[PDB]
Amino acid sequence: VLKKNPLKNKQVLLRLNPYAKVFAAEKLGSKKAEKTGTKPAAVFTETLKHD
Amino acid sequence: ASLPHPKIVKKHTKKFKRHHSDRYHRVAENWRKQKGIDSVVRRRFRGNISQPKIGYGSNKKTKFLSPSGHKTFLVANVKDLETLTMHTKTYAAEIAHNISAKNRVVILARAKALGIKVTNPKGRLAL
Amino acid sequence: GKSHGYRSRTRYMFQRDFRKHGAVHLSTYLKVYKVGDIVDIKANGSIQKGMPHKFYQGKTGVVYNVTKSSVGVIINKMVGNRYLEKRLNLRVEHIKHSKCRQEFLERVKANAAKRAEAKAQGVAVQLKRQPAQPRESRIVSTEGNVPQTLAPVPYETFI
Amino acid sequence: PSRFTKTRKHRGHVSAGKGRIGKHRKHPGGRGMAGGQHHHRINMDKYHPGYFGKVGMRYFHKQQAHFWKPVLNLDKLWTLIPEDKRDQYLKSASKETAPVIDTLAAGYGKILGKGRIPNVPVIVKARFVSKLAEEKIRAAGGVVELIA
Amino acid sequence: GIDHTSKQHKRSGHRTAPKSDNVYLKLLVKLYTFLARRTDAPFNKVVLKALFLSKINRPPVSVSRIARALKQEGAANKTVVVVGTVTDDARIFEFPKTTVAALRFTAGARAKIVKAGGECITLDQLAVRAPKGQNTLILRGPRNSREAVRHFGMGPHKGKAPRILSTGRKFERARGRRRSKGFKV
Amino acid sequence: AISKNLPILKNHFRKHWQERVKVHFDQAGKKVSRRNARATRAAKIAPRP
Amino acid sequence: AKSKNHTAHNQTRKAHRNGIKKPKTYKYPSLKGVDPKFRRNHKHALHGTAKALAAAKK
Amino acid sequence: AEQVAAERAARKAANKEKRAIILERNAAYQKEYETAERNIIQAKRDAKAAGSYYVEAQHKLVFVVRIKGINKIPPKPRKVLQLLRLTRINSGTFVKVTKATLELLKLIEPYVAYGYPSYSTIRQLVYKRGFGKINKQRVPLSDNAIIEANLGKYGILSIDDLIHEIITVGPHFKQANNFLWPFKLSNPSGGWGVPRKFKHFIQGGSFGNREEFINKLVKSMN
RNA sequence: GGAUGCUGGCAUAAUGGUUAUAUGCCGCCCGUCUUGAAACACGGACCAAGGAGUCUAACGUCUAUGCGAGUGUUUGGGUGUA
RNA sequence: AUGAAGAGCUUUUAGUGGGCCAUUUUUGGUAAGCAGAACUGGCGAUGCGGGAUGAACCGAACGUAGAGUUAAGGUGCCGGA
RNA sequence: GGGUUGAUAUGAUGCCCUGACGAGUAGGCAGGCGUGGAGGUCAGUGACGAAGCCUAGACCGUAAGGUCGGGUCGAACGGCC
Ligand SMILES: [Mg+2]
Ligand SMILES: [Mg+2]
Ligand SMILES: [Mg+2]
Ligand SMILES: [Mg+2]
Ligand SMILES: [Mg+2]
Ligand SMILES: [Mg+2]
Ligand SMILES: [Mg+2]
Ligand SMILES: [Mg+2]
Ligand SMILES: [Mg+2]
Ligand SMILES: [Mg+2]
Ligand SMILES: [Mg+2]
Ligand SMILES: [Mg+2]
Ligand SMILES: [Mg+2]
Ligand SMILES: [Mg+2]
Ligand SMILES: [Mg+2]
Ligand SMILES: [Mg+2]
Ligand SMILES: [Mg+2]
Ligand SMILES: [Mg+2]
Ligand SMILES: [Mg+2]
Ligand SMILES: [Mg+2]
Ligand SMILES: [Mg+2]
Ligand SMILES: [Mg+2]
Ligand SMILES: [Mg+2]
Ligand SMILES: [Mg+2]
Ligand SMILES: [Mg+2]
Ligand SMILES: [Mg+2]
Ligand SMILES: [Mg+2]
Ligand SMILES: [Mg+2]
Ligand SMILES: [Mg+2]
Ligand SMILES: [Mg+2]
Ligand SMILES: [Mg+2]
Ligand SMILES: [Mg+2]
Ligand SMILES: [Mg+2]
Ligand SMILES: [Mg+2]
Ligand SMILES: [Mg+2]
Ligand SMILES: [Mg+2]
Ligand SMILES: [Mg+2]
Repeated sequence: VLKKNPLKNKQVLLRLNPYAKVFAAEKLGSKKAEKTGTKPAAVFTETLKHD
Repeated sequence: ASLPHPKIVKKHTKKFKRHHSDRYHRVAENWRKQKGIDSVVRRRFRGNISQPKIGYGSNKKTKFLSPSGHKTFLVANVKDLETLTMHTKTYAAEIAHNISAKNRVVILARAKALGIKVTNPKGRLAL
Repeated sequence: GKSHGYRSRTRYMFQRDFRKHGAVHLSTYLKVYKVGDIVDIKANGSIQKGMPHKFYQGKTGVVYNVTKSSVGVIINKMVGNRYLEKRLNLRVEHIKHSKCRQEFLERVKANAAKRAEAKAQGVAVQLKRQPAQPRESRIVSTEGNVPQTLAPVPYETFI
Repeated sequence: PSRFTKTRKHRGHVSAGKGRIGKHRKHPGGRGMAGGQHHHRINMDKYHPGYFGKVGMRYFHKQQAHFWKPVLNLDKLWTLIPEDKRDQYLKSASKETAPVIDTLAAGYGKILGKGRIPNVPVIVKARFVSKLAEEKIRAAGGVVELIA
Repeated sequence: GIDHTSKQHKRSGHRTAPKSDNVYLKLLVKLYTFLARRTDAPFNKVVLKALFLSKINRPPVSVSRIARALKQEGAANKTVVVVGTVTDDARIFEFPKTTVAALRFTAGARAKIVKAGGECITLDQLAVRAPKGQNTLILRGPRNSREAVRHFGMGPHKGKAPRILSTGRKFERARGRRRSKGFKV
Repeated sequence: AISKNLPILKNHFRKHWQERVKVHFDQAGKKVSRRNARATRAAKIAPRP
Repeated sequence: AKSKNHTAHNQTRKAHRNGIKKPKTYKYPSLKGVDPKFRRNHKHALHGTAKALAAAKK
Repeated sequence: AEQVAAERAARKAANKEKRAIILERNAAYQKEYETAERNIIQAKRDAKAAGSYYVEAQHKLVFVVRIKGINKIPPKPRKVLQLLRLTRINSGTFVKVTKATLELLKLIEPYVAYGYPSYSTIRQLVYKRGFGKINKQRVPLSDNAIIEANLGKYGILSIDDLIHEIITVGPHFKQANNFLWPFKLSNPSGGWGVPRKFKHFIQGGSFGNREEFINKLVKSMN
């Protein structure tokens, strides 16, 4: 009789998606990335800074 | 005593009056649609009177109910009144206009005995 | 006065061609037309017999009859709010096979070949054509292809 | 009657369903069949081909009793026998007792062969008949004896 | 607002609730809409729709038609169903022992079917004998055999029976019907 | 005046027909009169048929 | 008093209200206008074919 | 026939399995999305390191919104909008990107705003304004049983598998997107950003391809 | 898979309705022909009552009913509480 | 490929058969709020917000109400900002 | 588009659920309001006051219109099919 909106009403959110419980448990909305030591070549930077 | 009902909504408590019933006496106030080719009322220009239409209709739960919450039922005698013996919380009696004073006494007495509400318990009373 | 005749407004349409006047090559007469064949209509102006009305120039129809020198073609013609079927008796000089049907039937037999080939192993042919999809990822190298920078040029007269 | 008529519904509306531009008028295209060879020609040719002109041969003082020749098809031909004896005659498919059918007393002048009487003999008295009808009768085993 | 693709508020175009005020037909409808609602059988829906039909869409069905229908293979012991009236036909001389369910029977049809050893049945007794349409055979009568249909589609080169009261020579047999008189249609 | 596909009607009412319209309201009374006349004649020829 | 002679204004709207339907295509179309020399043989060939299938699955 | 305990418990047990399946499928889809993002990131990085350029894949999906009212539309755009199911202003639909559809969009460019949607706005749209075409009716989704009943043929069990078939344009995108009723969006809560809508997004307007700026607009409209 | 709990005041013209007036904003005279009427286009000073798609002969399509290869009692006769 | 809001079919009948405007193509004409054609969209038959004011322009099409957001157009006062 | 005859109670054209839609001249169709008279019924109202008339008094209905109260009046009049 009434459309309850997920993205509020955690109960309807969990009715639709059971993964929403562990998404919040692991904080997958704030996942950190593995650091990387990659550096661009000189051609990329000199072409970018070219006039 | 009335049956529980919602708040009664009307959506137009003002009587729809004919265009120019205020301007000409020959033009009565009973609603007539304007059927004219250049009628501002037919064309619904801003600032004109409102026309009756079905969106103004009353809720079917609160239709035909008086503010007391009863539906009016005309009666001319105790036999017509007794039809509302088991319907006192829904229907209220209205004594007809052409009923005599001495019979109004009987109808009101029987209605008080049976618990029936009467909308006009003052017509043709002397004192 | 007005003028709406049979060959009205046909000046350039029933023109023959540039450097292709004269008689018609014999392939037009050696071609073979069976009932159900799809044919396009293009009137030759040098053969005045068996011509189509200008309406049917560039129209494609289906053969319904075959005679000594002519061919019976069915066409669909818009007349107001509907289509009417029209029967023309056209000499074959004004008639050539449509290549669309040949290119469809080649695909028909190719799809049949693919289906028979891949039913021996059940690998979900997916024979339907598909539109041109978006192009996939790729990598572009600058080895010998360093970017060449450009700039808008000023205004000059050039006269 | 008057109250189920659209005239009652047009009350209030100016033109009574006839329009404001066209203005229902007395006889704007003529009276009757006026204009058959003129402004009503397309109708008379689309829906009444053959209305204009005279075709054939005249007959002065034609009486419609010289041409009284009502037709009976073979397919019925036992309706002229009552239900009481029809089954009798149909199961006793025999000569020496064959039923007689005066089609004239029933009100028919000609017999025609539409289809499939049974193989029972029948005596058929008729003013006129057809080739196929008589063929079928005598193939069933009967006979057509003519009368006047 | 809406850019509407279809016509709004359009009736289906199909009859419900037959406009005949016959109470017995209304009772048959009350039964067969229930059966169509709860039996999962298409026969009930067919019969219910047919009970809505008009007289010209309910043409009579001849006993000779029924005999044809039973001369099919596997149709001799079937129950024939006519949503309409059954008329007699003297052009047949044998009739089988079938049972026939119909709204109305003429006296001659009833007598023929009974004399042949069969029984004449109503659509309510058909409902208890065959609630899902067991072993049934629905017959409809001819619709284009009418007189009005002769005139439907009147025009040049259609051959469609002009509307005319008096027939004979000198009634629409002239110009427009023969090349000697102008043209032929 | 000629219009959609309808039969050609020959209705002969281009004279002053409303002056000559006999409506036989007298059907019943005239039957009563015939019966009374037969009765009177029978009584007058009382043995005869 | 001159008037407007001709315009095709509104005619496409009118046609497309209930319009540009293809007429339709049936199986077994008419043999009308087809060569009589072909029709005359097709009659006999179909007769013979019906006879042959009848006698075949007789 | 007590039947209030045994069959109720069996139904609950059967639902527990479907929810487990949905949970694991959704975890898999998350792992898929995050890897698909991280890998194109690292590919751009590696091409920069090698002195090359990474040309990202052209998008397979657009979200189209009707930006113009219904009056005064020529017939070809009117038909194309009816075919994309954009029959009212601020109605939205997902479109598979192909040569057959880009030309449709070029025809209806002055009447729509379109671009490339993100998982976030797809998910928000399907969860807030999520309506299915069941027996020609607009049913709010509100539960995975509707989707399992009307798309279980096509392996789809959940609103999340539906979102997946949308964004990772699958074999059954046609059927999923047709099941989805056109999104009925409000006007943007912060406004359109420009003073004047019916110029191109490039010329300072609102219509046309705003390739990745459509997410902001749609989130303001939803 | 749609609001319940607690508390207070009044229990009456207090809320509300109607009506007149004031205020803010809007609001051109109806009907009519016309592409276009507020029109410097026509009718209308006011009021009451009257006042305009009817009946018939023959028909068409549709619908309903009755019977159904038949159908139509009512020109007429018989009878009658006429 | 996309969409189908059900597809197809028939019967009967009303009103109408004075048109006009805008973008663009175009004929006559010095030109015209002129005359005449082509395509679409509109007015006619349509109120609403805007263009002070306006049949047609912009925006948008209307059951009755509430809340929110906006289109076009605007934010010195008249006038909401 | 669907659901619902099950016994006991009232209305199957009923009740209920679900979704969408709602501009309109000419014109078409449908459902209703009101008037004079006819058949039937309410063993209906009525000189203890019918009908009519007046009533910035009240109620019902989107409306057509209906109902009531008060005043005047004097002989008849209504509801439903
Ligand atoms: Mg709801
Ligand atoms: Mg007045
Ligand atoms: Mg007007
Ligand atoms: Mg050329
Ligand atoms: Mg009319
Ligand atoms: Mg007039
Ligand atoms: Mg006229
Ligand atoms: Mg709407
Ligand atoms: Mg003209
Ligand atoms: Mg704000
Ligand atoms: Mg703006
Ligand atoms: Mg007050
Ligand atoms: Mg107050
Ligand atoms: Mg006040
Ligand atoms: Mg006032
Ligand atoms: Mg003003
Ligand atoms: Mg003028
Ligand atoms: Mg003036
Ligand atoms: Mg003057
Ligand atoms: Mg004048
Ligand atoms: Mg004057
Ligand atoms: Mg009067
Ligand atoms: Mg007779
Ligand atoms: Mg007689
Ligand atoms: Mg017409
Ligand atoms: Mg006409
Ligand atoms: Mg005129
Ligand atoms: Mg006009
Ligand atoms: Mg407008
Ligand atoms: Mg524009
Ligand atoms: Mg507001
Ligand atoms: Mg201010
Ligand atoms: Mg229904
Ligand atoms: Mg009207
Ligand atoms: Mg009185
Ligand atoms: Mg007064
Ligand atoms: Mg007196």
